[PDB]
Amino acid sequence: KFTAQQHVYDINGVKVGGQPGEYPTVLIGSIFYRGHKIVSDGQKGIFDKDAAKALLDQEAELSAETGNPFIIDVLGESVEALTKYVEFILENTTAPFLLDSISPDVRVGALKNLGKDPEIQKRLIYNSIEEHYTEEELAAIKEAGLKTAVILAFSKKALKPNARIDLLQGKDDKEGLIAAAKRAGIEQFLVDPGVLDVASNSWTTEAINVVKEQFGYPGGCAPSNAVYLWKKMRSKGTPFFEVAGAAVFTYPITQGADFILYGPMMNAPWVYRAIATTDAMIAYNNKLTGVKMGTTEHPLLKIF
Amino acid sequence: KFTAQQHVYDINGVKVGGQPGEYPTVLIGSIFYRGHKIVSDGQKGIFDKDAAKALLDQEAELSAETGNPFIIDVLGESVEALTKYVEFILENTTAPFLLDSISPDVRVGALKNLGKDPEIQKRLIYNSIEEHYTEEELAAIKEAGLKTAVILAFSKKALKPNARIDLLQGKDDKEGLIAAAKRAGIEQFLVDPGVLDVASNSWTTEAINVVKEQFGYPGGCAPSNAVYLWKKMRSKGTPFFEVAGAAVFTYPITQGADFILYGPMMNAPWVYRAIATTDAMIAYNNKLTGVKMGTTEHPLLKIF
Repeated sequence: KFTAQQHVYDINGVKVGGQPGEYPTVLIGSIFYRGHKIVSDGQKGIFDKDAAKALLDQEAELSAETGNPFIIDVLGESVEALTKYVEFILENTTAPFLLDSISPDVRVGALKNLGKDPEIQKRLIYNSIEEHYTEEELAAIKEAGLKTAVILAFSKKALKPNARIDLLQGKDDKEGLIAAAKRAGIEQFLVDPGVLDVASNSWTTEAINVVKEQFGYPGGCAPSNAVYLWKKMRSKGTPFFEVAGAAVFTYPITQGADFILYGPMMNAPWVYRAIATTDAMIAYNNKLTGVKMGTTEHPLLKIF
Repeated sequence: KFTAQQHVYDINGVKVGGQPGEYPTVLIGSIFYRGHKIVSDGQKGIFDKDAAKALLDQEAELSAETGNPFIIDVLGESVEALTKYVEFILENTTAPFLLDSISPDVRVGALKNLGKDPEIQKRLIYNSIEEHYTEEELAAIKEAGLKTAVILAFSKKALKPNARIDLLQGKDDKEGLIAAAKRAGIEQFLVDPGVLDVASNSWTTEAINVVKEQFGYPGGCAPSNAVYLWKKMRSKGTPFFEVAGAAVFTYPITQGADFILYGPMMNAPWVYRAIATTDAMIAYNNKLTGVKMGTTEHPLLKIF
């Protein structure tokens, strides 16, 4: 049980945050990522709309089965592509989504195309406010009127948990990522300390714990890239890769994390089954921790 | 970290116990369980010696790969069968093993046959000293000269974690399970607070934390029965059963448990890979806490 009063955000119906066992883990699947084979042209954003819709429908079905809510991680390598992906996701699901690119220019360009739209303001989460933020980026976010952002403490200048908290809260001549987000008009902070590698997921989790202990902001992480780069375990195939990934993805949840970016949406069928299991065991503990479930839509009441 | 100095037992080379991240999880796989296809007659103990050897060799190979030590859970439905099983296990592996049965009289009868053999004293762990222990059971343990036992610190009328203090130490006119074990000459106590169903695994792990925090006895549990009665998951097949099992089996390790009885040995290939992943992340946290690894044979140093 965390020291600080926890912030619980309602992002277009999706509850995220709170004390362990209060709300089920929010699961965030990636679509149109680099090498996603349903995309025929990643520069123009041409993709199989039926295959994309099938992934979105599968997410809704799995969510209804376990009670784990979902936010879609929408990735793009170009302004043209990411704009079209966001348009598709707006029309083909009711779920919130991350506006995601490794390129800040792509995120900013795509956000500019979407203008001032109350549906964008309710559903679009900026991924992310990170160390390389510019005033142009913060101005673009404020102009769009966004209220929720992922705050990413992934930095190879900030390896240890307390160094990642320094990046978040600020230190010396740096305002920090939370202060930067607030200047852009962000009022809701989904804190992702970043995952450097599989073993250091415990450090990521320690950073999540400090965030919930001190600030009460929802904490999560994105360990998929780290798991996929684990050649030794990936080499073993099914089901050895999936159980290893499950151990990595569930670990932060066992230590009280609120959300997981689990990687490609195609992995949702086994990810939901593992995360729902961990959620059910955590919620069963609620009497011992003094926590009350905030919803009846919870794995503990659904998966057995 | 736990306040009490942690008991670390050396059972024929297998280290069990210690502070979180100090020693890898000890994995206890079941053989000759009810319905095990390598047994054709559970009353006479007619079993596939080639298949039994292959499972033991697989366990040795997986242990060598990850660094997770193993103890064999040897189950029998008759005195004749369990005696033959133990004779086979003594000859065909070097691992310690649990003398295990649903029926106390099967365990008692098996000990009479095996006798006060120095190898039995060093490798046989009694499973288990439980609420309903009899004087003839304690006499059989003492006459066999056993030194290590599983203490099933479970009462179907003491479900709160704190109540394990009462079960172990005793209360009112009831002798504690530790006192009972010590009367039978037991010097080393592996505490299993017991598992009712998958969800209650969180109460089992809270009980393990209480025992380690206050007494420092190695703590573990046996969640396999609860998972195998989860027909909604088991009938889904691969990889859904494996990742669900992985979530259940890894959870106690994430809260500082020392051993897991993971059920049928046939599951060892995916259990070792999942548990080793959790062990690695926990040990990497040692770099922040200053807890030192008690061995270089650890998943953190092996699986990447």
